[PDB]
Amino acid sequence: IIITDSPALVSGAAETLRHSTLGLTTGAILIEQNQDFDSTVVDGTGKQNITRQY
Amino acid sequence: ALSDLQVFNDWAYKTMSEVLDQQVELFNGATRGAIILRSAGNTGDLSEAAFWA
Amino acid sequence: ALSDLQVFNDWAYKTMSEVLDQQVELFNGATRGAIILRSAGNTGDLSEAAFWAKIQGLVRPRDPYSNADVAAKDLRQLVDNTIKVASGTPPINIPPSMLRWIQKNPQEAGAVIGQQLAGDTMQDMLNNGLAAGKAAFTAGGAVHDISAAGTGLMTQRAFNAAQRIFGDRSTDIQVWVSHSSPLFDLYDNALANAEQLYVFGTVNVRADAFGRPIIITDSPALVSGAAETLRHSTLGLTTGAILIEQNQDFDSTVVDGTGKQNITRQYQAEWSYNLGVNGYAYDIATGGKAPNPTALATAANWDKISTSIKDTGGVVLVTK
Repeated sequence: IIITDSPALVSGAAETLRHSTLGLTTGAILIEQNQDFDSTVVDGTGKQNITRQY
Repeated sequence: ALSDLQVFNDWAYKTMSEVLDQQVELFNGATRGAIILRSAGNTGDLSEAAFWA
Repeated sequence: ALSDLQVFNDWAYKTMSEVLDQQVELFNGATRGAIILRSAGNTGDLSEAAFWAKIQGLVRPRDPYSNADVAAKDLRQLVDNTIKVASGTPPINIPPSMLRWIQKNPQEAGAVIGQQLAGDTMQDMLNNGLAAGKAAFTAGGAVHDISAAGTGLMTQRAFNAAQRIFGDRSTDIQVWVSHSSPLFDLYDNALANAEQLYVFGTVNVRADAFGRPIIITDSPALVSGAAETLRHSTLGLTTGAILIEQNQDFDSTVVDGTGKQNITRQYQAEWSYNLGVNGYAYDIATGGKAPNPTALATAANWDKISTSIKDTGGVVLVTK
């Protein structure tokens, strides 16, 4: 019984609180990471302080 | 008199940070292959595969 | 030459640009250690320092032929702080186009900005330190106003009256930071009359009758008002009277932009200096003037913890 605190497995609250346990076969869920990461850091000018964002 | 003194208190900044709160090791062997985690990059929004009915 | 030949007036681009127009060389030796420019890293809005307090009556007359009970005494510790003043540079349009047009590199523009800032940065530090100086000295009560007295113009006598506050610390006084205007009025008076008759006129090229050199500067921190309300301020700083701990937190950015005829490039710089210890033991009241000062927060809200006014270093002289 794999255990994880996943929000996808809880809904409702108090009397409406329900829990979903899913039993999987081999290869039931496939996540193919597209290895396509795009990261950038942009700075800014014209403010009391330099503005850097991620 | 300690009261007549100026008490300073150790100040510091931990170099680490909280990263998560949920066990997310649920891939491949972790799920006996139930949830597969591959690094397969594919083109377009859909990767369809037709099979005989 | 002549019309037949062609004259080509030669030309050049000067590497050195105009830096400043105000005397800002008032640091360390230039001011006899009155104002100290130090480089250190300070964390937080300010930096506190706790020094043990002086014990009053620490030495007592002793009688070997007697043994009477002597009152006990306790130790105390005073704490002075050092506020952090932040200064920045507005966006500077530095498009590469203009540089390339006259065959120059944008780097050259960056170097010019840096060489102008070098002087403008020390100017702000000095002006703010001078403003904090008057504020701390007004708060401490070491003020002498001759403006109401007679013409209110500065005289050699004013120096003695101002230094009188520090009885034995009068000699410890290093220089007399003042404005150019009151200095001219001082000499004008002596040059007009009573030179080597009432006052020691032009005792030195620019010093007081006690030898302390007078370092004049066109600092706004030393002029307040106009016409009849115009008043001048002269600081009799002692050694270590002012301390400028320039924090090594200088930052800068080069943000270029598109969407225009030519690449729009800008330059913004930011830095901070722990300006504090405005006197042996003067503590700025950050709680009453916010954590980050804006050169106006001081408002003479500095606190004095020194047991004696002589301990604290620096006196303010106010003249018309």
